Amino acid sequence: SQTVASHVPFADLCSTLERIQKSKGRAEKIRHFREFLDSWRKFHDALHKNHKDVTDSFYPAMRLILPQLERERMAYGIKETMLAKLYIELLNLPRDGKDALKLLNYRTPAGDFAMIAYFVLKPRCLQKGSLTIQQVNDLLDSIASNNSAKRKDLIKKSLLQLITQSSALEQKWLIRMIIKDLKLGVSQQTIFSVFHNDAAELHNVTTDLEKVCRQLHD
Repeated sequence: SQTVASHVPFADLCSTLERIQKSKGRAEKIRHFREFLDSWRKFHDALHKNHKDVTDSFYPAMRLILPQLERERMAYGIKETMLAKLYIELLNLPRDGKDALKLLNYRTPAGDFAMIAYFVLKPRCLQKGSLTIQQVNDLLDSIASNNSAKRKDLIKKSLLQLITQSSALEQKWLIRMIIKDLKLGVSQQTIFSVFHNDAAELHNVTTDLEKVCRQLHD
């Protein structure tokens, strides 16, 4: 294809986020996030060596890592109650049953909704993962668009297209990307710091003495 995100599976990002949040202390979280950046540039290089000059923009992933900074999309219009209904009827859950009961309780304490839905969604599985980062971004684009058109029908439709092709883990992190709080235990400007420091460290500014002369002279 034409972008790196079209080839990176959403399961890679969800994996990185899962071990980031599971990691204690910042060293490990930064280390996993950096593992994801290195995997990203690795995909870029593989695509180049298969004669696919793609862009290496990290924005398709950064918009999912920092959803509260999402600004090209509009509001999804998805509240936690909506997803509660969606998952009750999707898995044919009995109303007033144990799992649905847990789903309707709106405890806002890091035991958020996404962990509840993931707890119910771990026993009953799904065909692992099949979507890439770009396809997830396209479906979220569609949810924000349908919401901008005041079309809850199509919001539930696109959301179901996301859910039926995402593993339980992928849905756990998808919910957090919709609600716009990932609970990673790492700060936004820490992610920005590692993102800039990575590129800066790996850049190796090759000394160019003539260039340097023209620089200090002006």
